[PDB]
Amino acid sequence: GPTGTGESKCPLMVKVLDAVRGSPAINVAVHVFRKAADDTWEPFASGKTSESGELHGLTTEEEFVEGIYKVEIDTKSYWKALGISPFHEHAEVVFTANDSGPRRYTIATLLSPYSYSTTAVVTNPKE
Amino acid sequence: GPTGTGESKCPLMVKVLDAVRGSPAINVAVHVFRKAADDTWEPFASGKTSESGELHGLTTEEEFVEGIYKVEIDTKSYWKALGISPFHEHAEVVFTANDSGPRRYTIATLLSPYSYSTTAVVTNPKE
Amino acid sequence: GPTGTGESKCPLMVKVLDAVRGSPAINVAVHVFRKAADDTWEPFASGKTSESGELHGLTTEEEFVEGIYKVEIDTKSYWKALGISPFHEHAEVVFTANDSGPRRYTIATLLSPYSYSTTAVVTNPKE
Amino acid sequence: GPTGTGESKCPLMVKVLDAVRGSPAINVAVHVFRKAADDTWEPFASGKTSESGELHGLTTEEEFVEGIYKVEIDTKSYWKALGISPFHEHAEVVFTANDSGPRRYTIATLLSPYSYSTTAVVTNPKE
Repeated sequence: GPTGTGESKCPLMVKVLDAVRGSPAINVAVHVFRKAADDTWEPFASGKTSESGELHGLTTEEEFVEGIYKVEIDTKSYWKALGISPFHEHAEVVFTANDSGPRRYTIATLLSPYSYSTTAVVTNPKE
Repeated sequence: GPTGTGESKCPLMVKVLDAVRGSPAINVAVHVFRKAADDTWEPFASGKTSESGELHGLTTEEEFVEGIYKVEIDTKSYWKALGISPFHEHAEVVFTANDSGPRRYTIATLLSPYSYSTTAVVTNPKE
Repeated sequence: GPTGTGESKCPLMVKVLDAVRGSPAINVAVHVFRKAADDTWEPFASGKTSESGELHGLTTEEEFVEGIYKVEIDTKSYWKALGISPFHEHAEVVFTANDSGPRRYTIATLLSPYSYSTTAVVTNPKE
Repeated sequence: GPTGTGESKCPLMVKVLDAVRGSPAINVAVHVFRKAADDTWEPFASGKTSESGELHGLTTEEEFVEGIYKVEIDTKSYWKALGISPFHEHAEVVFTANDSGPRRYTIATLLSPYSYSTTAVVTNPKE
């Protein structure tokens, strides 16, 4: 499996599932951005989901400081490849990372052509 | 104001949506059961969703006494008629109704071939 | 039949539900943007959900031309007012509208503190 | 972590998530049934979700033959423990296992007090 700008202890993991085929959503492009000082989105990390529909190694604990992050999932390209016309241009998830709460962030997203559900699982101690 | 096997203030409404087509789920069979004194499921009401994906008139305030109800949605027939072999046999929703007085219940379900989401909206009579 | 910054045949409706309370999400701020010629997001319409968790009258058929729209839902304010610190900053829905003629769009979103599901219902004008 | 009536190659895995707390749903009771010849549900396996919100070792490949299965999740007890009043009595998932399709079944369910989403991921070659 590929990675990102941080194959180490994994503070941020992305998982994408397909609700039409009941499978991992493979080779979906994912871009991560950090909100900058000027209220702009700064490229942060990116990759393509693996065979298991996951993306790890996006970052390291050292680099993943408190701030606002955006995860963008290119859902439109995914459906087009399957020959299904989708509604959304992409799926976006925007959240604050706080040092206070748990330390590992899993963003899981379930895709259908006209709908998506996204959830966050935030946990401590490795897993 | 009650009636008795029709539709009061419309105490029980079912709404079904299709996440693949981005439309109401039309002509979906719905069966409702009530838990009997003997712990068995007794037939309570049935119908099919309309062109708007809604099912009203299942019951009346008078007939819809306190109890445990099961709303069964025939999702399998729905997908097969579209040419898709789905994962689930049906979607079932089981809940206690009216145990603190009469309420109006909306059961909304979003359908995908390998996934479904169901939510309830409960309100306190009067308009 | 069109108008121009009001509500046609009601081409754009937003509905927000609360999965924690089993009720409409009331007084939720919604902002809509349209992608400008210069690739920037231009303010298009705004409002707050009603007691039924709906927002109508954002636009008219005449004003709602072909384009890429972004519906931003202020979920964070909603949860904080309930005493809950949620995960997301907001929920955003991005879609191309009317690129094959005028359509009516319903954007329905179900909210949980760490999760949300969004679906679109698209219909072909006339009643 | 506990198991069931089959800690071996894992043909059926259950995962439960909490949408209010953004965590694994721990110590949730799960009962699995197989539809018998008389149209009755036969106890098949059971357990409690682990710290990661998962249940493995429910069965073995030898025992998991084609047929209709029901997974019942005691969601009501889970919310009561948290001091939250829930809508549903439990969450039920009913599906056919077919030797034809993929061989590993993951049933993932996301819980809120008034809503749940369930999806199936069906895959081949181990993971």
